Amino acid sequence: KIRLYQFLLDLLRSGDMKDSIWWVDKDKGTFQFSSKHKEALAHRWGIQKGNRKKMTYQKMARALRNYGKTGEVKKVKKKLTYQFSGEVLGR
DNA sequence: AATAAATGGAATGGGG
DNA sequence: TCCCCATTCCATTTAT
Repeated sequence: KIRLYQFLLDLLRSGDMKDSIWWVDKDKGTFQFSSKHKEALAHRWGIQKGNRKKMTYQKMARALRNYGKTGEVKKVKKKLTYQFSGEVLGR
């Protein structure tokens, strides 16, 4: 099964949900979600995973928070903005 | 207040 | 057994 950070990186690479997520500074790996259109992206994550309940942005962001310590994704001090690690970006 | 976002502990569920 | 990689639930705090 695909990991959440890889799902998000793949979306950014494909441009399939450009109104829900975008690079802010792609060289640094910073990206941001749409305030108004993030829920459609969260729904897609839950469906891809086959989860029991409907996925929400809040639950997706709760999973993103768990990457902070291991480092794959960190929260940036702007709203709805995160940053991939260099290791994630290279792979 | 209404609306949104953030913080994050804890219980529960996946697939080895 | 017990870690992986989340998902789900819930209470609380901050937004300037």
